[PDB]
Amino acid sequence: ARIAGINIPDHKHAVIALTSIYGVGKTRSKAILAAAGIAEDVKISELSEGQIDTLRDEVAKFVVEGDLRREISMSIKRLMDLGCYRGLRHRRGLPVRGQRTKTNARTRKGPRKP
Amino acid sequence: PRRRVIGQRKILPDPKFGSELLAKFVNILMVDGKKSTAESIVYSALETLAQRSGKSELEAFEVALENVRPTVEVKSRRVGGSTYQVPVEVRPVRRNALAMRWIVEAARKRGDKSMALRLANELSDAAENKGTAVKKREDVHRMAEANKAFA
Amino acid sequence: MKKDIHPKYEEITASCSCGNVMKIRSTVGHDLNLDVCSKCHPFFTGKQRDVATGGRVDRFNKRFNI
RNA sequence: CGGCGAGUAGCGCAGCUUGGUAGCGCAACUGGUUUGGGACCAGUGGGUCGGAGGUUCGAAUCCUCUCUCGCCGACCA
RNA sequence: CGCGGGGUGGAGCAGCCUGGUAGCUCGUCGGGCUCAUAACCCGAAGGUCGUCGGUUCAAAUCCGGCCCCCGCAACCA
RNA sequence: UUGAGCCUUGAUGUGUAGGAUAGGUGGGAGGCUUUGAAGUGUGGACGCCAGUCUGCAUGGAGCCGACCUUGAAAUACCACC
RNA sequence: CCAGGGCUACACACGUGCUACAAUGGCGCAUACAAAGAGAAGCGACCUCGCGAGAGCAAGCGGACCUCAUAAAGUGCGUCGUAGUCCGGAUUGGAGUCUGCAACUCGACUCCAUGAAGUCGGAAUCGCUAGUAAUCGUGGAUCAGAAUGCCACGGUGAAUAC
Repeated sequence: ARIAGINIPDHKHAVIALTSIYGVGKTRSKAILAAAGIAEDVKISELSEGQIDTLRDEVAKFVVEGDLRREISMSIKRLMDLGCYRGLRHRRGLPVRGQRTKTNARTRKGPRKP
Repeated sequence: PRRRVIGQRKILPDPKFGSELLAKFVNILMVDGKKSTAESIVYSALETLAQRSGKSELEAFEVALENVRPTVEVKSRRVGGSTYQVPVEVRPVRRNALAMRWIVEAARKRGDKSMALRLANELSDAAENKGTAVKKREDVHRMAEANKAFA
Repeated sequence: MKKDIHPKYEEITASCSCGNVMKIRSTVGHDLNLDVCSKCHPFFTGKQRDVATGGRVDRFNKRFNI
């Protein structure tokens, strides 16, 4: 379909198909389909048009793909221009939740190139 | 080892139909001590092969053993200077026990869906001896017969 | 135009979810069924969402509560 | 001096002829093996073509100019 | 201006005559081996044979052409 | 001793379909035999050892044409090679 | 003596682990079978509230009786269908709970969102002979809080030794 901007999976059940949107995982998607009155075991191909529309206003209640990314990136930019401790580690690129850096943190630091 | 020549174990027979040779086979298929998981695979693969083979379970199973059951294998023995490979005759208790190992490692490399489908495919095409499990047995007989000069 | 070198440019019907059913000419093939359109897009409210950036000291007053 | 011939990774050598992406060995570096070193196994990095300017869409290559170092002779009364 | 010959995985060799049934040696990888390296045995990946036409129930070999390398003997604008 | 040319009795080359050590087409579809047969014994020869052949002669006056499936016609007579 | 900071830094190298790369699995629902141990400025039912971590109320217990405490792999049924995928859970954002004078440096945990590397690992190298290896959970000490470590406990349970 085109749920909340993108959503073209098929052959998947609707709880898993809905999780393609940036902003919904397994438990938010269950909250969508419960409020839409849709069974979770249906594919998107077997969805009528009278069901796809009542998901679009249902998914519109949660901040999703478009305006979520600019929300998250501004909050990082709120920290990085604040000069705080978490913003300072966001600048250099290093783990910000207070975990070790002597041997680990390959995720923040990328590969060990030299 | 050095000293002890220990006698072997006491395997209890298979619960579906009493056979220690099938009961030894489910141990080689087992992992992490999960025997009920492995028995689920064996019975579901033996019945879906017994339909394809026509023969009933055990005789459909044991005919697929002789196509992977070897008879000679190489060992690396040193007596004079540098060491080479001598082909030795495989003792019979090991002989089918080595065959069961080659099957379940061939079925684990199989790119099918489930282990029941994988093992039944491997155990069937070994009854027509076309699988990779017989190709292990053919390639141990090639390097044994390449080294037939040592006896 | 030249003949026989262009795609089949026929008249189709486009129906959005907001109710705007419109008649266009396109090479979709027939019966395009939309979700959003010009009078369905949130260009009048949805553009202003993160423009409302929110406060920080009111969050403190939502935690001090006194 | 003239003529020819070189300059390429730390070193020694290819590629140039015949234009689009430069290899080779050693060395280096990281790991392994060993009590440790060497040796040996894996891995991996490094140059951007002496310099300058042209030609060309594009130059290590093609031209020219100096630079550096080779080789040849710079003779007859 | 003429006699016949060689061109075959990255690299080298047979099977050409007597037509069908593309094999080896090394180097690369994967095993086995060993305290480790070397060696060694098994299996595999890489070419449809310099190129263009012929016929037959089937050709990568045979039939001519055409190209490169020959090994020679030939050659008086 | 011996090539090489040459005269000539005589000799040669089953992929498979599937009886077929048969070179290409046929001419013509019957040669044949009691101026003593099919089947055989063997000395051999030949050999992808697949398979065919002939000679003291046993047997000793009958064997066998396209039929059989064949891409083909049958040293059953056959020409030139 | 005190406050604050450091012992937690981070171009990198090593050791020991944990979790993975999935279908012998994941997820959903239902359901079975342990041992050992701790507990009073402590363990904390039941009930109520909260999606949850938890909170409130609060019996009982210095304990074979009370609480921690529903063992989990298992087994049934459904789904997924070999995909970086319903695998994996790092990282990061937001919102919280608890402990404690205090959680910025620098705690654990929950919720929502995110969803990276990884598709079985070079040369090498380790452990293990039977209730062992492997795998699954539980408890304890230290401790206001803070373990994948340590020390214990049971569940399932091999292969092989010429």
